[PDB]
Amino acid sequence: PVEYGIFVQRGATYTINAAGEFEFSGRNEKWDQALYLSEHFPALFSDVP
Amino acid sequence: MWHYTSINNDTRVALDPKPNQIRTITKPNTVPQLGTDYLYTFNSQRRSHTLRLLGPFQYFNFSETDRGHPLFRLPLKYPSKAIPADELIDNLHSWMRSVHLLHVRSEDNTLRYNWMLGVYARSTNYTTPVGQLVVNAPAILNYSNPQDAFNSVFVALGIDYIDIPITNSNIFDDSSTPYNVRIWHAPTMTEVNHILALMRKSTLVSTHSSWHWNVLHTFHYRSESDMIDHFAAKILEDWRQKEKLDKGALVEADRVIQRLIPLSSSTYVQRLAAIGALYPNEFTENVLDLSRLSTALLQLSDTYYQHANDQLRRLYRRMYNDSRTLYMTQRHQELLLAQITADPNILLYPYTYIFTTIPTSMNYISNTGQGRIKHSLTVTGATEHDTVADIVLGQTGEDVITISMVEPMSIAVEDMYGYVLDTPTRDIWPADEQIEQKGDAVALYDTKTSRALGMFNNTVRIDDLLSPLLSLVYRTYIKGDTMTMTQGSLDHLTLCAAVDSDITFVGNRMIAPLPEGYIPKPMHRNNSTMKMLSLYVALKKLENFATNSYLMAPDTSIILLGAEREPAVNILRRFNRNVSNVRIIGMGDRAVEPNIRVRVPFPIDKNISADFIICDINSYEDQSFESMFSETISVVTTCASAATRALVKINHPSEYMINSVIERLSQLGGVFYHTALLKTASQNPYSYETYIYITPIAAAVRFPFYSNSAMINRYMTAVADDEMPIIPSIHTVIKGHSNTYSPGLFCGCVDVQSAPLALSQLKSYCSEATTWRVDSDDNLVNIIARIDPARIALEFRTRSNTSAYHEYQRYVPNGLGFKVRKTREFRYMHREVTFIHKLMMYALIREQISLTENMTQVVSIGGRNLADISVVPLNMKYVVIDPATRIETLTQEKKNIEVQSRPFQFDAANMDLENNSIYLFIAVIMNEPNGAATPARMQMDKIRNVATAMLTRTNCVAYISFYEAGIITRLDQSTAHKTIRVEEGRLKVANYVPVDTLVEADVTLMLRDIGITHEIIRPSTPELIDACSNYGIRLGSTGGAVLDVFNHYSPVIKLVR
Amino acid sequence: MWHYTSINNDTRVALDPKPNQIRTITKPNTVPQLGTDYLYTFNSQRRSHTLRLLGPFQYFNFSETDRGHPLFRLPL
Amino acid sequence: IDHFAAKILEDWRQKEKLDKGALVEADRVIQRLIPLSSSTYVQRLAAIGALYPNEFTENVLDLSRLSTALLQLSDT
Ligand SMILES: Nc1nc2c(ncn2[C@@H]2O[C@H](COP(=O)(O)OP(=O)(O)OP(=O)(O)O)[C@@H](O)[C@H]2O)c(=O)[nH]1
Ligand SMILES: Nc1ncnc2c1ncn2[C@@H]1O[C@H](COP(=O)(O)OP(=O)(O)OP(=O)(O)O)[C@@H](O)[C@H]1O
Ligand SMILES: Nc1ncnc2c1ncn2[C@@H]1O[C@H](COP(=O)(O)OP(=O)(O)OP(=O)(O)O)[C@@H](O)[C@H]1O
Ligand SMILES: C[S@@+](CC[C@H](N)C(=O)[O-])C[C@H]1O[C@@H](n2cnc3c(N)ncnc32)[C@H](O)[C@@H]1O
Ligand SMILES: C[S@@+](CC[C@H](N)C(=O)[O-])C[C@H]1O[C@@H](n2cnc3c(N)ncnc32)[C@H](O)[C@@H]1O
Ligand SMILES: [Mg+2]
Ligand SMILES: [Mg+2]
Repeated sequence: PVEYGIFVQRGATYTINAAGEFEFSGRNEKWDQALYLSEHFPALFSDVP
Repeated sequence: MWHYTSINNDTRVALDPKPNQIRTITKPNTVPQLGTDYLYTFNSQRRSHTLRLLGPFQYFNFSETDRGHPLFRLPLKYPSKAIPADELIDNLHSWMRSVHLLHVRSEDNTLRYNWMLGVYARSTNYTTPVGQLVVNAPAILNYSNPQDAFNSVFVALGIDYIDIPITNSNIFDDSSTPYNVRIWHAPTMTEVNHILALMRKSTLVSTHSSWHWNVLHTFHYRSESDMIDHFAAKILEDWRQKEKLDKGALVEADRVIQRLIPLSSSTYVQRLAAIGALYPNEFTENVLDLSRLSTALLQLSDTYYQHANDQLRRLYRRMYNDSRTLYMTQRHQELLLAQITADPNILLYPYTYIFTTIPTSMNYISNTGQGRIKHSLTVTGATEHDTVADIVLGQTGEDVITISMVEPMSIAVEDMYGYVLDTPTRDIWPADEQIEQKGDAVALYDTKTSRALGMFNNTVRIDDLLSPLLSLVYRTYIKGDTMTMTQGSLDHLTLCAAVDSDITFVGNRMIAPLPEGYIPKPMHRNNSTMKMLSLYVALKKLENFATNSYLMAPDTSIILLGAEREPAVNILRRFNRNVSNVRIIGMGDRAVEPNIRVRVPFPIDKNISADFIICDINSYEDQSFESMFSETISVVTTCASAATRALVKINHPSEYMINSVIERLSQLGGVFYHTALLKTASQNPYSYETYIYITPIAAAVRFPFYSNSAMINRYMTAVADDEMPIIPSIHTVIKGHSNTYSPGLFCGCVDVQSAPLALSQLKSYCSEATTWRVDSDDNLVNIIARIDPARIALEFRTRSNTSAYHEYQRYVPNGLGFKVRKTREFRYMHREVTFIHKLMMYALIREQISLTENMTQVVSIGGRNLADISVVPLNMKYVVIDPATRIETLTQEKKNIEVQSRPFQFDAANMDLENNSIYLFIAVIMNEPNGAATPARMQMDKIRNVATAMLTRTNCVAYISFYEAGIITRLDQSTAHKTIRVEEGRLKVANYVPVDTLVEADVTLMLRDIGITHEIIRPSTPELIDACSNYGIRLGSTGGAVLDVFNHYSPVIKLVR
Repeated sequence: MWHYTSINNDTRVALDPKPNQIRTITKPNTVPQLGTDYLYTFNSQRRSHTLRLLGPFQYFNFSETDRGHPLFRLPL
Repeated sequence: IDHFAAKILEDWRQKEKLDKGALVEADRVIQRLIPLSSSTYVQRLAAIGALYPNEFTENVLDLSRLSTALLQLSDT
C-alpha cells in the first residue's frame, strides 16, 4: 500500500511528449481499452524508476 | 588560433584486449576494486543504486543466467540504503569469477580480440549464428585489421548484417533498450553508400559520421522518443567537443563529428539535427537548460526556425530540408582530410556540406546553479526610454519570499556587554537655567515624546535582537561542542545567560561535559535581562577598568533594585557560584522570590546596604510630573545612600531632572558624589532611558552639572511629531520614472522576458536589487529591491530616463539567478553607526537647506561618490570637488551635475566661493585627499580660511563638519565601541586613519574673532527617525549605545552670510 | 503615542503558492527537515506526541487513505 | 466557547501589542469572533472580550483555564 500510494501519486497513466519525456497524469484512474489508441499509456509499464 | 589540433583515434578498438589478456581479463585471483574495476554509487535522494564496470567490461551484454546471479538481486535487498562495500565486492567478485569468454590465445603481436562479438555470443549463450560461429571457431574473434574482424564473420555466415543489442551503462537497470546497433557487411566506401541510401528509405534509422572498427554500423530505434533522447545526448557531446576544439586545445576526439546523422526520422529529430549542426552560440553562453536537454533543443530550433537573423534562419532551414546531409564547419573538414590522409581506406559519411559559421555578437550572461543575483543598478545607460508602461509585479508565496519585520543582529558575544559614558560638563547651575530647563522638561513630559520614536523603540526590541545569538550559545553547549573559556569571561556570562542549569569548570578554562542523557532547559529572559547583565559588567569595569574577570570579589554584595522574577539575579548568582560569600538579591515592589518584595524609599526599620546597586525602578502608572520627579529623586537618593556604587535608571532624563539629581546629591551631608551618565549596548536601541552612575569620591567634583549631554539630547530633542510615523510599504507596480513611492521595498515577480525591463525601470528608485528564479523550469523571476532615497534624489534631478537595458537583456533567461531555498528579507536592514550618523547629518542638512531661499547651487567639496546628493533639492545645481570622484560625462550632462575632480584649496587667495551657494564640507576637513590625517591646528586653519574667504561674498552658507575633542575623553572611559576608537588620542572611525580633534570652545572663539555669523548645530532624534524611516534602517544595539555620544561630538559648523 | 501603527495583510493568501511551485511543494527529492518542514515534540509528562507541518502544509486535510499511512500509525 | 476563548486571547494580546505602539503585522485588525447566534455564555465571552479589560494586562486571570476565567471576569 505504501509504494502503491507513492506510485499512483505520480499518475495511473502517462503520455510521451513531442520532446520524448514522459508526462504522467497525476491522477488515479482505471484504464479502458478506449485508451489503447489514445496518447495514453498504462503507467505500470513505463519502466521509469 | 583557427585550425583545430586534434588527435583522432578509434578508442573503441583500443579497448579490445590482446587475445593473451582475455584469460585473466576478469582478474580471477583478486577482488575487484572500486575506482578501477568498478564504480558504485547510491543516490540517497532518488534512492537508485548504480554499478558501472570499468575497462573492457564497460561493454558487457548479460546472459539471462548472469542476471540470475545474486549480485543483480542486491539493489532489491537494500531498497533504501547503500549496498555495503563488503557485499558489493563479494558479489561482483563471484559473478566476475563466473564469466569466461571463448578465445584462442596466439603468439602474433598484431592480434586483438573482438570483445563485442565475444561477450555478445556469450550473452545469448552461443545460440545465434554469430554465437555458433564463435563457439565452433573461437579463433575467428582474433583480428589484425579491425574491419576484417567482422568481414570474417559476415563471409562465414553469408548474412548482410548483424543486429547487436546495446548494453545499459549501469548494470543494475534491466530496462528494455531504446535502440540496437546493426553492423553491416560493407568493406568498401561503395557498399557503405548503397547501404546508407537504402537506409534513407526505412523508419527510425540513424548513424554516426564515422564508425569504430572501420565497419559501418547503424542505430535502429524502437520508438521516436528514443531516437530523440539519443540525438540529444550526441548533440551535447559534439557541442562540448567543438567548444573544446575552438579554444584550440589539443583533444583526443574519438571521432571528429560526435553527433548522429538521421537517415530516416520524424520531424523533431530533423530539428535536433539542424540546430545541432549549427553549433549555436546559446550553448557556449549556457542559455539552454541542460536538465531537460531535448526540450530545450526543440525550443532552440524554433527560434532558429524563425530567427531575426536572415543568415541563421536560411541556414537552419537549409539544414532541416537536407537532414541526411552532414553539416560541418571548415575547421572540422580539415580534420576529416587529415584523418583520411593518415588511413586512406577510412570510412566516413559520404554526403556532406561545408557551411560557414555565422558570427553573433550577443554575449549572454548566464549561470545555472544556486545563488541569487545581487544587482547593482546603474543610474544611467546607453538606452533611452520614452514613457515606459507601468510594470506590475506578481503576488509571491511565502515558499519563495518572506518579509521579517527587523533584521536580527550578528555580533560577537563580548560586544553586547559594552557601555558608553557621558561626564558632567557645567561648573554651575544658575536659577534662570533651572526655570528654563524645568519649563522644557514639564512641557515635554506633559505630552509624550514622538510616536515614531516610540514605534521604533517598540519594534526594535533588544530581546528579539539578541535571541539568535543567545540561543546559538545554547545549541552549542547542548551538543557539548562548546569548550574553553575563562572563569570570569564575558563568554562565560553569556553561557550563564543561555542555560538554566548550573555550569562548572572541571579545571582551568574547561567547562564540565554534560551528564549523560541530560538536556538542560534554556534560561528564561525577559527584555531587560541582558541589559541588567551589561549594567553589572558596567559596574565591574567602572570599579576598575583593566579587569578581564567579571566575578564579584569575595565578601561583597549587589542589589538589583527593580524586580519581578528578575532572571538576571539568578544568572548572576549562577555566574558567581565559585566565589565565596556573595549576596545577590532583587528588591522590587513586584518582586517574587528569591527577590524580596519591598517599596522604595526603604521602610525606616529595614536595613539595606551593598557594594553595588543597580536600580531599574519605573512607574507603570500614568502620573503627574511632580510625583514622578519626587519619586525619581527619592529613588536616586535612597540608591546613593545605600551603596558605594549606585547605577540608577532614569526614565525621563531631561537636563532639569539630572541636574536636580546632582543638586540633591549635593544637599546630602559629608559625601562628594562623582557621577556620570551611561548607556549600555543591551538597552533597546531607541530607548532614551539613561543610567546615571553615582559614586562617592574624596574630592568635590569640578563641573558637576550637565548641559547638552548627548544622553540627555537623545531624549530632549524628541518631541511630538507633526506627521504620522512612516510605515514601510511593499510596492509591486513599477511606474516608469514616477517619484511617488513612500519608503519601503519593491517585491514580486515577472516573466523572465520582462525582467530586463523591470530592472531598468526600478533603477530609478532602488540603488540595488536581488533577483532569482526558483528553478530552471519555473519562468517567473522574483525580485526584491529596497528604495534608496539617495538614488531617488539622483535619478529625479532631470526628466531623462536612461538605463542599461541593453546590458540587462543579456541576462535572460539564465543570467538572473536561481535559488530553491526560501529567502527572508527584512523591512529594517542592519547598517553601521558611522553610516547612520552620516544619514542623520544628511537629513539635518537637507531640512536645513529647504528653508534657505534663492540659492543657485550646492557645492559638496569632498563629495566622493555623490554621497551628499540626498541633501540637495531636485532643482538647484549640484557640484562635487572630490579628487577621487569618478567622472561620468554622460551621467553628469544628463543629470545636471558638475564634477571638479581636483583637490580643493582652502587657502583664502585660491578660494572661489560663489554668491548664492551652499558649501558642504562634510567630514572632509579632517583628512588630506591622499587619506593621511591633517593635524588639528591645520584643520582649524582651513576652517578659518573658509570663514574669511566667505566673509566677503554676500550670500553663502557653509557646513563644516568636524570632531569635537570631548569624545576622546569619553571613549577612553567607555567600552562599547566596535567601530569608533581612540588610538593615541585620535578618533579612528571605520577603516580611516586616526585623526586629531578640534575643541568646540577654541573653534567658536575663532569664529567670533572672524566676525562671521555661525551656529554649531548637530542632528537630533527626529533626524535619526527620518533617516531610519526613509532608508529602511533599524539601528542595532552597539550603534544604539554609541550613536548619541558620537553624534553629539560631530558638530556641524553652519557659517552664514 | 495614541494612534496605532499596524501593517494589515491577508496572511492566509500569502501562504497560497504560485501554481508553478506546487509540483515541488512537497520537495520530493529531499528529506523533510525538522524546524523547517515539520515540528515534532514528545511531551513525556502527558505522553502525547505532536507533529506539525510547516509552510503551506500547516493547512492540510487528510484523505482516509492518507490516514492509512504508517506515519499516522507511529504514535501507537 | 473554546473557539471564542482562543480568539479573545489573540485579540487581547494583539491590542496589548498595539497599545504599546509597536508596528505589528496584524493579519486582521480585530482578531476576535462575532457571534451571530449563540448561547448566553458566548455572548458574555464576546462582551468582556470586547472590553479589553485591564485584568488581562495585569495577568489577574489564570490562562490555564481561560474560558472559565473569562466567564468569571464577565460576572464581575
Ligand atoms: N553490446 C556491445 N555494444 C557495444 C560494444 N562496443 C560499443 N558498443 C555500442 O556501439 C555503439 C556505437 O559505438 P561507438 O561509436 O564506439 O560509441 P558511441 O556511439 O559514441 O556510444 P557510447 O560510446 O557507448 O556512448 C554504442 O552505443 C555502444 O553501446 C560492445 O563491445 N558490446
Ligand atoms: N523548429 C522547427 N524546425 C523545423 N521546422 C519546423 C520547426 N517548427 C515548425 N516547423 C515546420 O513548420 C510547421 C509548424 O507546425 P506547428 O508550429 O503548428 O507545430 P509543430 O510542428 O509542433 O511546431 P511547434 O513545436 O513550433 O508548435 C511544421 O509542420 C514543421 O514542418
Ligand atoms: N456574566 C454575565 N454576563 C451577562 N449576563 C449575565 C451574566 N451573568 C448573569 N447574567 C444574566 O443574569 C441572569 C443570572 O443568572 P444566574 O446568575 O442565576 O445563573 P447564570 O446565568 O449561570 O449566571 P452565573 O454564572 O453568574 O450563575 C442570567 O439569566 C443572565 O441572563
Ligand atoms: C520596568 S520594571 C523592570 C524591573 C527589572 N528590570 C525586571 O524586569 O526584572 C520596574 C519595576 O519596578 C517596580 N517599582 C515601581 N516603583 C517602585 C518603587 N517605588 N519601589 C520599588 N519598586 C518599584 C515596578 O513594579 C516595576 O515592575
Ligand atoms: C573622509 S572622505 C568622506 C567624506 C564624507 N563622508 C562625504 O561623503 O561627504 C572625504 C573625501 O573628500 C576628499 N577630500 C579630501 N581632502 C580634500 C580636499 N582638501 N579638497 C577636496 N576634497 C578633499 C577625499 O577624496 C575623500 O574621499
Ligand atoms: Mg562514444
Ligand atoms: Mg488566524
